[PDB]
Amino acid sequence: NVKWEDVAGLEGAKEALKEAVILPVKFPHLFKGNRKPTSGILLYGPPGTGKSYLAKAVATEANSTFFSVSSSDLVSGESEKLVKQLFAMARENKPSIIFIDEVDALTASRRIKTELLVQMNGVQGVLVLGATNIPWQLDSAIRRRFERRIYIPLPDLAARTTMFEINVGDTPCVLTKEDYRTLGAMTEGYSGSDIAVVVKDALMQPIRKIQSATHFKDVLTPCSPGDDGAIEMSWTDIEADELKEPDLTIKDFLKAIKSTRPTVNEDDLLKQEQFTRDFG
Amino acid sequence: NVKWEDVAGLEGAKEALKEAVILPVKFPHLFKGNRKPTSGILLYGPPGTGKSYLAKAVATEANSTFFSVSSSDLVSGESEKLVKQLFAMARENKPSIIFIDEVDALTASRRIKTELLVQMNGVQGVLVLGATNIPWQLDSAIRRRFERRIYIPLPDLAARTTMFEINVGDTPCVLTKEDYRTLGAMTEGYSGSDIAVVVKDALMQPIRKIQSATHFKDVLTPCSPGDDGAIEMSWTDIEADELKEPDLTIKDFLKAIKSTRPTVNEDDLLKQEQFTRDFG
Repeated sequence: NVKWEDVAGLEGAKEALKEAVILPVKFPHLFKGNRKPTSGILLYGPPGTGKSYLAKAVATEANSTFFSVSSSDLVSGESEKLVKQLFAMARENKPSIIFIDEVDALTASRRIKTELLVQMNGVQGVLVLGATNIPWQLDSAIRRRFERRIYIPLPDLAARTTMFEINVGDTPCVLTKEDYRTLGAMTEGYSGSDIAVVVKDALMQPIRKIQSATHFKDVLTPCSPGDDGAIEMSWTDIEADELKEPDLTIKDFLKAIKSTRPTVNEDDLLKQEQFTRDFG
Repeated sequence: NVKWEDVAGLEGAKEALKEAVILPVKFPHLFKGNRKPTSGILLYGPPGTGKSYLAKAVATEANSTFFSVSSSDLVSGESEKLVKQLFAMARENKPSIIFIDEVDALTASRRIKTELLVQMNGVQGVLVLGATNIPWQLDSAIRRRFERRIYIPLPDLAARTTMFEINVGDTPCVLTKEDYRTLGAMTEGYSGSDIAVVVKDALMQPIRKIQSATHFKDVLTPCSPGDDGAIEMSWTDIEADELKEPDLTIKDFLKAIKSTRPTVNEDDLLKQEQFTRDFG
């Protein structure tokens, strides 16, 4: 989905991972003696910043193998062994990152928490990135297991532009280069993923219009009851190859943006600012 | 444990894997169109030939990630998910081999068998090597899932020599270069691993002698009741630093070989010769 080449956005973070994650793996011989590399990296920050993609992104650049697992899908009879296998394989596989998403949800589970903490116990070769959107509620112990904390904030007033370019890839449209910028500008305060939902919505407009319509203009494409060829009929009547879906446009996206007020609570985001000052 | 560099032994097999496993991964662009690479490789042959090491060996050379799992340890509440995760990770990780040891033991298990067959279902990127010491008892279906069969026979009248060199590495001794050859020669018909057991035994001799002894000669090291300094006493009396363990020697190994008659049944091995003629 995302390539290191375009992950830049995050200010003082793309960098950190380069140094924190890549630099060691990119020739670790510089880490002999009292120069111990980094054991664990916690990624924490406002929800919907792709932390997951970011992790896979850095890992790929780092040319290490990638093993993710969500705490959610792990806490929710014998999953204690999954964690064993997981580290196991990461262990038995060159340089490897283990991405543990939603570490905060570690605290039918204390077994897992323990298991992990054990598997993390001791551990070069295998990095462990942990993700958390609620870093305070991470267990005192667990938090201790992650040395280098790295903050990953909401998308850059320009990073969004690309993302609009993303969740439309295949999907045909008519957006110009600028238009994405605009759409990026119009989403000040929006979550990198808040985006993707609006774009889902945006995409559905063309067909969504074909449905609720009364008249269709000729060239057939929907239209108003007053127009040059406005024939009162339905899409049901339109030929299998006589239907020209209306084009996608900023309009559509802007309508979406309009009706998709972003999730990130300014007061919430401030609270994460406290963790940075406590464990940054 | 084993490096591709020395795996040669197997006649017309080191080769096959190079071509069967490595050649595709070593630039797969040569496999466009009706040129489909190999889906699954069954390794079958007389027990104790390191098939497991061989698999890891080829995979390493192939520069793919390696994921093993034993059917034994998988058939013996919710392990159905392990297989999912396993392929899952192999899937999400570049070129990768999945090694399924003891496929024969696939036929509380039919769930697994199915699961696997499903996961194998369809599948470039991910090879699957399967190992079996009893290839006939592999399920008709399962066997169908492995296209290229590769036979891996008992060790070469000279391959053994190295292995004797192996299971002694750290362990100090006095074996010359020749002596290993000898030990290799003296194990005609021995299993690559039948070796390792004898060597366990061989290794224990030095201390094993220190124990059962009556007199110790000076320099202290054990000896006969008639000798130049044969003092009637025990190892219990010997000083913490006044004990010279007797040296390891061919003698010891040859005693072992003597008392460690190999497991591979000539008649059994013939039976595997039938599978080669039926599905080779």
